[PDB]
Amino acid sequence: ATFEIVNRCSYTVWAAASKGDAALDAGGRQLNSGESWTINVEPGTKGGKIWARTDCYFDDSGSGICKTGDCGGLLRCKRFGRPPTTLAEFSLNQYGKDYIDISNIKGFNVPMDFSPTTRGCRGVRCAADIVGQCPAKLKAPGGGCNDACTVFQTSEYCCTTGKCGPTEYSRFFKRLCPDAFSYVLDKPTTVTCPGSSNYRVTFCPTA
Repeated sequence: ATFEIVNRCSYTVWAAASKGDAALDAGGRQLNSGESWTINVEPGTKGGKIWARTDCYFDDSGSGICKTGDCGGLLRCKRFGRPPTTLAEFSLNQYGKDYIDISNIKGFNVPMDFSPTTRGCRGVRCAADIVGQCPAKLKAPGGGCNDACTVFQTSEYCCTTGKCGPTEYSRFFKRLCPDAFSYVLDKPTTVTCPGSSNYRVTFCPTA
């Protein structure tokens, strides 16, 4: 499957694509404002994620640091990124279907639209000003709005036992972005697409 990753933000982001134990395609790239990066993701990939990283420095070997979404200091991510990260999540070719979502379970850094470019399903978006409205206790100094599990490390926020309810903090994310996951047991906002669909991920879609 093809994913076209587009930075419509006025600022540079460093896109990342991983399935947690391996890079997808090259794993990461700088995207200046307006730039597009097309990657190929192998059919059957389960548990892939795409995210943006902000305020990065990398040396000529591809090592450095980002203030949001850092994946172990690498430009080309093999692992998932440090919160806060708005996440585009997908599993492809699962018994003939693709499944996609946006998640705020690991916080929010950059607004995002995640849409198919082929027929048969709808896209999802989270584009509200979550960082500007972020509760004081969740604000990340490096930028972004952390989830409550990252900040407080309780079984209720992290859903450690598989039982948890919505919280004041999850409701904050859900009010601003109803079509993204706000906690682990949120009513699913997953979209089912035909197997082998193609997609576009757009950062700052309303910019």
